[PDB]
Amino acid sequence: ANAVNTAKLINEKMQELSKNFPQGLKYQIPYDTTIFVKASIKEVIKTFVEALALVLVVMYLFLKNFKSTIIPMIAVPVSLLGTFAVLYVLGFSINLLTLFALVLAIGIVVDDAIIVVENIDRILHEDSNISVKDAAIKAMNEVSSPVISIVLVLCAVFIPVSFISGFVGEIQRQFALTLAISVAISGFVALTLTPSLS
Amino acid sequence: IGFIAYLFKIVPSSLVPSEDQGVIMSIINLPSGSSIHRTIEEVDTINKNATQMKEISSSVSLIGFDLFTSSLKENAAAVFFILKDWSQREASSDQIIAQLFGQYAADRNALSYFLNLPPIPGLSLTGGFEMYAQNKSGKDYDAIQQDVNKMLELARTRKELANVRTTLDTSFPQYKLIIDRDKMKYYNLNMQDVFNTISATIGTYYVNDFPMLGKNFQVNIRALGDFRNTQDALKNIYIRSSDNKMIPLNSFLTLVRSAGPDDVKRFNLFPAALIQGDPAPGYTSGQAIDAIAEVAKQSLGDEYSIAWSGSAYQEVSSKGAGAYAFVLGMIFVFLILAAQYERWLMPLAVITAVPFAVFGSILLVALRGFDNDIYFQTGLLLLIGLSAKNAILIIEFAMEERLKKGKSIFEAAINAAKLRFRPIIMTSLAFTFGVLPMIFATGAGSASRHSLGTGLIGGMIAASTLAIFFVPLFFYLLENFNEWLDK
Amino acid sequence: SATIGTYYVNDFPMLGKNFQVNIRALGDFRNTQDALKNIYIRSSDNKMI
Amino acid sequence: QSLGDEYSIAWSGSAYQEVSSKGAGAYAFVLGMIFVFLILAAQYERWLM
Amino acid sequence: MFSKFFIERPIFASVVAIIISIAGIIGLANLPVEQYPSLTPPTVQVSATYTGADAQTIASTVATPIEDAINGVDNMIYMDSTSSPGQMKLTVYFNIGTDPDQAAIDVNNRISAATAKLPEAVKKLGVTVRKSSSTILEVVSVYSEDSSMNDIDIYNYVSLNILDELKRIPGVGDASAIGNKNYSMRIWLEPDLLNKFG
Amino acid sequence: PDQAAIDVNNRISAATAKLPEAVKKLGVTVRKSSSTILEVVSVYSEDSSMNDIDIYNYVSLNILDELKRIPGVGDASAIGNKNYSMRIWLEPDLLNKFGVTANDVINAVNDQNAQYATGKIGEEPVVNKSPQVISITMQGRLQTPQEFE
Amino acid sequence: PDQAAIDVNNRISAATAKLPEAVKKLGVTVRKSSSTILEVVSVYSEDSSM
Repeated sequence: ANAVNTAKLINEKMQELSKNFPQGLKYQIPYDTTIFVKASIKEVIKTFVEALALVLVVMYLFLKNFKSTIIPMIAVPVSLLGTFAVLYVLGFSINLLTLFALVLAIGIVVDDAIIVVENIDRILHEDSNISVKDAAIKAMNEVSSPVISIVLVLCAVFIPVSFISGFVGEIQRQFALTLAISVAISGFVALTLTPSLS
Repeated sequence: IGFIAYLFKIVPSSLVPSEDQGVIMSIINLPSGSSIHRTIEEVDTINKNATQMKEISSSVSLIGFDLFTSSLKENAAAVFFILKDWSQREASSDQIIAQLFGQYAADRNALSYFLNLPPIPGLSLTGGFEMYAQNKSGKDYDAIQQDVNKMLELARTRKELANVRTTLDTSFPQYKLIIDRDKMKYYNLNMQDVFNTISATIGTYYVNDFPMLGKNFQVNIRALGDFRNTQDALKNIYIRSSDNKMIPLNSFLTLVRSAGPDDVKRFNLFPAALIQGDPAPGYTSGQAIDAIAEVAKQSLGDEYSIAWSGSAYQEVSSKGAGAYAFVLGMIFVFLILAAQYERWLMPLAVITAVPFAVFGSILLVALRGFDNDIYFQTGLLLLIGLSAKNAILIIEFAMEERLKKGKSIFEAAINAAKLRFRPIIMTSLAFTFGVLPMIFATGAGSASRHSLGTGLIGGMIAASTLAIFFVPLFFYLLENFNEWLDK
Repeated sequence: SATIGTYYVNDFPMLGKNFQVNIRALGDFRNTQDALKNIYIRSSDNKMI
Repeated sequence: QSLGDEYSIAWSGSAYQEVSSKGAGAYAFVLGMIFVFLILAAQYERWLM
Repeated sequence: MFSKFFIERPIFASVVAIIISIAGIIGLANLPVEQYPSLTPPTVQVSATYTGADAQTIASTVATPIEDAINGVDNMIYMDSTSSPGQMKLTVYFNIGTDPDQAAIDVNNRISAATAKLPEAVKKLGVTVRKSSSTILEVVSVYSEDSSMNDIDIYNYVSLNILDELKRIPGVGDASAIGNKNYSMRIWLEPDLLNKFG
Repeated sequence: PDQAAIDVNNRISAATAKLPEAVKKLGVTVRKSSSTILEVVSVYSEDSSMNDIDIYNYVSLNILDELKRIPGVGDASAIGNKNYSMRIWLEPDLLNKFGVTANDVINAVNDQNAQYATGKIGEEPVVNKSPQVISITMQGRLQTPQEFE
Repeated sequence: PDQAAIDVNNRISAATAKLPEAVKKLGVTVRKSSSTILEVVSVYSEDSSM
């Protein structure tokens, strides 16, 4: 179930009941775990927006082209939404551990987008005769195998963390599996969508 | 790498950092056997003193329930101080806890321990590990407590075993009922009848249930409170004989003052005592577990065998398969990199490029003073991933320069590093400035954010600053060695 | 059942656990077909039958 | 109209299934048309075809 | 090449991104939201009430039979019991990765056999078996700002009225009050009058 | 097998009320046991000092409880069935001589060898507040044969 | 259908205290049910002797 929606429903129903309350009787909610998850969601959203803005700034500085900033703006949300879909399918839940893991996954996603777009731009500016489509094809021929190898290496790093049992095993399994999903989706996006947009 | 090992040695490790949850859990314990009116008065004074505190918005009190041992004790109470929002109040939970300890440090009637709410559910109150000393031999609980006191005397000496405590308390006042069976039967009485009179006068007798407001509620019989508050309560109680003679209870029953356990704890079908101890600041929690285990072994008898629960059980259980999992994860990484590069030696460049991120993260956490928490381990996983990413790209470009372009090994390394320099700096700047606010995070979940952010930033700065120089060195060495074997 | 068989009345404390209390006649008094002859029961007239 | 605010109405069996499943057909139709459009844009590499 | 196929076909990459986005949005809307997942190993609590019985009496007569019966349940690591005057509290800890409902029903089936041994009062009040793996969503305090309603009145108002509405709320596993003061027809004997009237 | 055990228990719970008092008193145990011996472990005294009863009670108190916690052990029992019990050996000639019956001894043991419930002294609600709450403790169960005598 | 019975059994056993004593003595039965009447079988005597 959704903790935030349930807490909102509980508060609304408590107000409704408090309308028909005996004189002198009040209610209050001292402890509420929904506060932590709402604050964590807000912090993760702020981190995502800040990371996207910094990616746009560094892309507009190093690459000197504003139209290039559109590529991360599409690659990053697509990778994150794919990560969310895979998390829902596998049965994960939005909790503090998964939000902290998503904060890390932002780094992987922006790293992949920046890597691919920068390689495209380097090959484009190395040769004046080469066209944008030819430059994209050449750069992807260069880094298609490394991207697959990086995805496999990252997964071979993260999956064995999951097999650890115990309290620490489960806590680190949350991060490890979220990161593995993130690197898989980010690599697939960097292989398919990012070169096309570039 | 030697300095990395030293830094990992000199950085203390903790499970999860203490956090400000907005609630201060206060545990009030009066002397054992105390009435509940005394606990109510003490909790009222504690609440009225905490009203003066600006941070404490409101107080939630559970009087008559002990939180350390889940059981109803009249001498015990738990009071939760609901703090203001993080934005409103400047003082953190630790400062308010210090103030509360300061105003209640002077000797008084009640012993109040003010502790922060646990960060993650499923972790014991405070940090005391759970240990159970099962008594196979079947000794009386008063002797079990004497042996536990000997064990605590030996453990108290060691610096590793800080704040060792035992919940086994046999000092509760009790009244011992001494049945005079010869007199009981001489009076034509059955024991069950006399104990039904005792249960109906001094205790509560649940005869049956009655219907009220559409629900069944109990019907309880108990004598008036003014007739069961003294040791002489047995005087007024009368029991009918089989000879139809009223017989006072004190004729054949006696109340004798004594002391004994209020909570009798049994672990795995055996009587047990709980030992609650905290690790030393320098030693780790596992070292404290080993130390208390050895202390219990040397102090306790052969009957006492240590059984563990909770944090200690996780510590004993978790670390076993992690080593094999990480060995397999490194073997698979090596195989995948060898398949990519088509060379057995070459993946060693990426593998030796990894440790720079660990170096930077551990250096920054040691300098800031943050411990080796689990969030630090997760940050280590991310930093390992990104460092391996950069190393793989640099090595692939160096290999392509050496093979496709025919550049010399020195020239290939130079050109590969120069090519990969820009994207590495780009992503390093983006991610470092992205996670920079985590160090300066607000109150809600502050400690975890600070630890993860400081570890991540240290690792990222170290990787982007140093690994860029060192990966080409490894490629040059391994390529020269490969040329050596070809000759 | 109390004389010829074992009658399990209730438990008693020994070695920390609870152990049964059983009532039975001596082996020589439940050993033949005439075992019923020795055993008596009091009626509601207080006569041993 | 008859019972008033003191009473609420609840359904069982087929009535419950119908009342709860109102709208599923329209949701499926909309999603199907969207996915048909996306697949056809993919195959023919044009947006307006 | 794999990447060249998407570079030459921007619409195909775009619709792949759109489908990934739609799946991600669906999963995000349907993702469970919690504070922390089931990191702690599952536990089952067994409670029996022997009113007026001392801790030793409870430990020997109620705690020992139930503990002996529960011993042997599958996937059980260790079992702990605390006996206090009036009440017996037993907590069975199960190996992490065990379904809480399977464990609870196993313990229930064992205690069903063990119940008849227990003293008459314990059987009459019953033995309560529940899973304590669930964590607290929040705490709601119903208080009387005036002195009009005692603890008893507030508790019974809460149990009769507040609790039923809150349990109907979607996503609420259960709501339980802590006061433990139900209505009861209390008969207060006066031993002086009892002796006066024989 | 777990679902099978749960189904059998659900169906048994209804009929156990109908069973005689003694049968339900001893309990009705449902186990997912194949009833075929996996292995036999023989615990014996080489000194021959410990009699059969003592060895059986030792393996019942210590060994069997540990063995039942082993995953994959459906049921672990010892053949002796020699758990300690306070055996009372009636002598029918003496019963007839003194005039008591077996039922009288049954009632006496059931009455004078049980622990009952005794409340606490000084518990609320009391108008005259007392400094302490003191629990009443009784030992109504006899422990030694010299006590049952 | 199996897991639903498990969950119902667990909740009923969790709320033992609320039940009255008579139902506890007789027992509470939780069993998978079905509204589907597969068929009705009629056994009748032809001779009308039974």
